[PDB]
Amino acid sequence: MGILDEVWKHKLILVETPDAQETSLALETYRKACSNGRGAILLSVARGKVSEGIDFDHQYGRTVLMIGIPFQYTESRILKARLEFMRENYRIRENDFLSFDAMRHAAQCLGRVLRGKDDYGVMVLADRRFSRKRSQLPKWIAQGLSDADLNLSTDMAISNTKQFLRTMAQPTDPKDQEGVSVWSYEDLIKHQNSRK
Amino acid sequence: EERENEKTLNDYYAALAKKQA
Amino acid sequence: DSLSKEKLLTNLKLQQSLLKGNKVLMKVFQETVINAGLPPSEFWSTRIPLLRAFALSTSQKVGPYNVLSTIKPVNKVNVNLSREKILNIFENYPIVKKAYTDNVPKNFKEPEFWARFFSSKLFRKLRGEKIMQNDRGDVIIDRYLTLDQEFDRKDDDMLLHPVKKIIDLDGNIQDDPVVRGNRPDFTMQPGVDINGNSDGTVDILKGMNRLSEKMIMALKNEYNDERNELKIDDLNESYKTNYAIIHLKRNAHEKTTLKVSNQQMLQQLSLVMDNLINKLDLNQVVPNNEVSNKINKRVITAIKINAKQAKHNLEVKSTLP
Amino acid sequence: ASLVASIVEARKKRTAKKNITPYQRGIIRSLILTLDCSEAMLEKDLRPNRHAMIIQYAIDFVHEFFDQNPISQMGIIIMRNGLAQLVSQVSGNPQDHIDALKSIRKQEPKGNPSLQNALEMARGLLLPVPAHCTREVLIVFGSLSTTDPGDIHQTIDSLVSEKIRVKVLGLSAQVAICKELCKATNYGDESFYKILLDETHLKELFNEAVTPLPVNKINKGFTLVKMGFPTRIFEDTPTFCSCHSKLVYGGYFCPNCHSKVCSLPTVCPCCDLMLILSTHLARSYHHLMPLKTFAEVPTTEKFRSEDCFSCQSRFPILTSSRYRCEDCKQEFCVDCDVFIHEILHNCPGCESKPV
Amino acid sequence: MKFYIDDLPVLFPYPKIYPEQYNYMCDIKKTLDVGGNSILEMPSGTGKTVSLLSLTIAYQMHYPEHRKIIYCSRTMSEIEKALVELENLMDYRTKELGYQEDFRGLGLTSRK
Amino acid sequence: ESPSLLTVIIEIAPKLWTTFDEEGNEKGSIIKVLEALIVFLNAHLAFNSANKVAVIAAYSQGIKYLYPESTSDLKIINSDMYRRFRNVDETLVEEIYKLFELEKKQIEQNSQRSTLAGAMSAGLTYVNRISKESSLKSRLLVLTCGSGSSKDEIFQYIPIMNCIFSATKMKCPIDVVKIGGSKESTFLQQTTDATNGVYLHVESTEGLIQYLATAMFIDPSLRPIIVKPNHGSVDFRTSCYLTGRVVAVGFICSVCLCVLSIIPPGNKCPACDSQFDEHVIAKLKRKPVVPR
Ligand SMILES: [Zn+2]
Ligand SMILES: [Zn+2]
Ligand SMILES: [Zn+2]
Ligand SMILES: [Zn+2]
Ligand SMILES: [Zn+2]
Repeated sequence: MGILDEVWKHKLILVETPDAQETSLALETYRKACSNGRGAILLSVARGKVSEGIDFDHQYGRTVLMIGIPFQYTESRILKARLEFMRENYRIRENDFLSFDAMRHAAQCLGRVLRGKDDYGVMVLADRRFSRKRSQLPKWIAQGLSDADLNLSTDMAISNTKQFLRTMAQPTDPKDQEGVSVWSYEDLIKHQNSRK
Repeated sequence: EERENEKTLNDYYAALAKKQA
Repeated sequence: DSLSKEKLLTNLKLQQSLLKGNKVLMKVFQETVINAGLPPSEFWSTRIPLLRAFALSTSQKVGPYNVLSTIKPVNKVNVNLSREKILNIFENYPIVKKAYTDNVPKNFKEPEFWARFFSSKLFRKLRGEKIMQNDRGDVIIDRYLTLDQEFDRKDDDMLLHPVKKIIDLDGNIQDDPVVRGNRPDFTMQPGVDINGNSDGTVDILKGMNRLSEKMIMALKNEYNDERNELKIDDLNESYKTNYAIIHLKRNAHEKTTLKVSNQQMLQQLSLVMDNLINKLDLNQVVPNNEVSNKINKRVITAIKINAKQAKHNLEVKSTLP
Repeated sequence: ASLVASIVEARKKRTAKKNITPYQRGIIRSLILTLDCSEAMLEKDLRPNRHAMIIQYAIDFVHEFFDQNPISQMGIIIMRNGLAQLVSQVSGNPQDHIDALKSIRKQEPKGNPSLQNALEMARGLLLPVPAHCTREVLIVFGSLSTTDPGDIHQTIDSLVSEKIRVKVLGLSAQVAICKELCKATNYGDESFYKILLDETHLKELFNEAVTPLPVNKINKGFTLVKMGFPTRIFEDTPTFCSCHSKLVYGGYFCPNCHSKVCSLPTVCPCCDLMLILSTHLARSYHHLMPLKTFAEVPTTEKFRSEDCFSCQSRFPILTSSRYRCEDCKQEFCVDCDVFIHEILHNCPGCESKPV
Repeated sequence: MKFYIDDLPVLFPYPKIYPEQYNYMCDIKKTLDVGGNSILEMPSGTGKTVSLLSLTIAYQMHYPEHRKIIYCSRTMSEIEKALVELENLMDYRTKELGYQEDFRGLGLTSRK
Repeated sequence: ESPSLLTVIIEIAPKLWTTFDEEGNEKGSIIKVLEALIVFLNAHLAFNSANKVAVIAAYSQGIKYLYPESTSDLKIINSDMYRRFRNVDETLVEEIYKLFELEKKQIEQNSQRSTLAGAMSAGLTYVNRISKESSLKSRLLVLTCGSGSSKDEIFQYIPIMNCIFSATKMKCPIDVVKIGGSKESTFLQQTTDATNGVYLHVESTEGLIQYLATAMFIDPSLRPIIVKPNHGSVDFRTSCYLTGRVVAVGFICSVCLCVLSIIPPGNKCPACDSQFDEHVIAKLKRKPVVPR
């Protein structure tokens, strides 16, 4: 189509490959491009090696684009046998387990964006089936998902992202987080005494 | 005419190259 | 490097380059260095920034970037090339340079080479495009396909190196070497065809992967750690400024190259009060006609001097030829 | 509560202005203005476009910079086609820089930016700068990416070695390299990377940079600079100037070589001696003895006079519309407080009070 | 810092602390004292490894039982991160307690 | 063309005018100045019906706004005159009567520093208030008596030099009229020259109206077309910090910007307690190089 050509003008493209050692080199190059300001985009699988222990925080993670729900290959004998076994024994619906399996992988990748409370990033879940899965996401991710973001378009999401990135780049007021989100020794003691 | 200004500079620089060399 | 006082004062080729173009500087050099006899070294002593600025203009280069991706062919198709782009192609793709240097002066001219190169399969292989057997390619360039494959192997070794255990994915799969489970479905494995051979899509994925690695490695040219990265910075003590303060004590000596008492002050203060309370005549303010002429003469004396100076307070017109 | 909301907002604004300590500031400066002229500057987020607005504010910044820092120097660089282009050499003439900016206003921005190329050029322009001047770079970045030919980290280390200081004004969002460049160069401080949120904030950001940057305690460069105070002369016939070799009716006379100059403050073109007037130095006295902030007087206590001490304005009769100075203890109106700390730099009550 | 739980002195390796970490540590200690299994879900934006190591190491070093700890990750990279966090915690403990207490901590992986 | 505000700053003090009377042969000359000022203010109100008047007096213990009177009636002047002129002249004299009586009460009070800088600063504040409130020009007039030997004018440098810049920002020319023995005031002269103002020095109090109406009557609306009658030429130089002599070429500390004609004793700045590097100061101490 000619879409990757437009991507090259803004960020370098690093792709995940079946070879593990090559992917490690891609991560090394991906990290270097992020730090030096050149910018890089990492294409990886939701159920692969990069999503099971590699974290993208601070510059490394500024936007995560989940391309569809990481559903399993339904037409697999192993999966169907497990679903039947679970339903007969543990009374687990086949559709419910598939959604549970799919969302837990999607949430896994979303949680690798933030390390501290001073970090920020935009999480976009690009799929129509994600609209009704808000309740299945982790609690701390659902509480930040506004009711108006359950079904957005590319233009609307881009507009929100530009406003959000602009806002998060401003100096935070220390008084706003002095003792409500970060605690010192004096604050911790106050909380203990008040509770006691 | 600028040509003589560059030529005399070129001759001087050529002389400079000839003198230094 | 060639950006210091010593080398710039010795770079005679550069000294001639800017003087050739600059006109006002050239005029001064001709009058002061040719006929007057001022040494060339002293003339450039006070103009170091001029020399450095001229050198930096042509001493800087653009950064690496994918050149063949930006090239769009746009039956006849006209593709516009540039000298800068041609050099970029050579830098980013050493195989293209190899085929260029050994054929341009020997077999055919440069324009023929680039026309053949774009129509060849190498231009499609170097680009992240899947090679199609239906395409005919070009006879000359197709020979280098094997050489490019060998170069790719060399590039892979030039990039291979041990990676930090933090992001070492190789060890994760080797954590338990005896994991014998269910083989992953075909969705989790590279695509294959009916015959079972590769489809060729992984090759282009590696091609763009290799290009990015080469570009970053080019940046880091000739021109413990995990401890800091794994720490939470937000929980650390906030940065404290170490600025200095100055207490400026201001006391300076007075500039250098009849006092009344309180009783006298009171008497004068009473006199002014007595004069004000009694009566105030604004008509007496008019002069007596003997000081008014003097006052006007004194003021006009300063006006004439100021008018003379203010009349002559792009170069002004000159009477000389 | 609407009126109360404004007052508390003013109090919050005054909170940042309450802590005014006599920090040591470098009055003699050497600034390099790096503007971005790339494809990313063709957007319409700032009407009419980023390139036009930035240049317009740059001209205003140039005017303000030299008005409040008359004995400082400035240079201008532009990032075009991945290369750094020099448009004005380090000089004390405010007109040369304005002329260069106006010419740039015509050419359309294109290409990619390169911080390394601009920073490397800045490192060179600031190399022939005395040790008593503060070498500073004010980068106006507009792109979210940087294409460089070498390692930007090496340049950042080089800048720290040369005691150069960098201020970056981004447009869209934070960039990791810019944050490191400003942090590793400002002794760890992270307040030197500013991202505007609208046009009004942009004007404030340029205006803020006009003030001198406070120096660090461990960075000592104290020295005595040989200066000169020339005497203006009024000649009947035009004479050749020693700086531009043209015919000018007037001009100052250097006290070291008697060679004349056209405008001040400039270094003598013969003895390389800085020429300045007493007024040029007086312009910066308020940066060494800042006026202590005025504290709102609570309504519980009694007041001295019903009208302002300086402007004789009837104080509007909840909150006391009076501001007092601790040094002299004289009430002031809200209007005077703004004019006494921004335009004026001396408290009229303190001067009027005898000692 | 060095703050107190009902009877357990715990040394955090940072001067600050999040509210979640204190709740996380309190819940973990309750689970250990009462005995049994528990499931905890803390946001990734809050220091997680520090909270577990700080409290668990203190529990082992304070109570007479001196129970050992088994930290199971899913990959070799995560083991390195846990060990790096553990090293920082122990270094802070040595600096604050004035002596290097008898402590042995090792990871485990394949020969390769 | 447009209305212009006039703000007169008169420096009245027992120590200043008493010396002026004793030095000369004119007793009560302050009355002559006051009458001339009253006429001058009336003339300004006659140039247009939309221009206001402001008078600020700098007395021994502070400043006072003679006009306009603070919101908080002996017949000094005849009532036959114009209502508007009387409404201003009468108030001015009444405040003058009150202030001098107050000054007489505190005659024994010790006042060592003049209050001219404060009055000028207050006048500038009034100019801003008028400009912002209600398209009005402004003009400051400093009618000071320099006959009295001043104690030390150094403390008047930093404030006065700060008024110059402020006056140049609001386009407010400041004119200065000096009545005293000293011919030149290096601080006041610079103020007028750098602010498009007029400086005039007069020794005799009599005939002051002629000087005021012919020299300091130029309104801000026609400054560009009238050449100022100023005669003295200023140098814009400042005296040293530890010698008190004007310096044409010298040294200034890069931290505090204090002028120094010679190298300070002890190789340390006397204004900010900053230690200069021995090597760098030794560079200045080097003498010219001539072949042996
Ligand atoms: Zn000139
Ligand atoms: Zn000179
Ligand atoms: Zn006021
Ligand atoms: Zn005060
Ligand atoms: Zn000093």
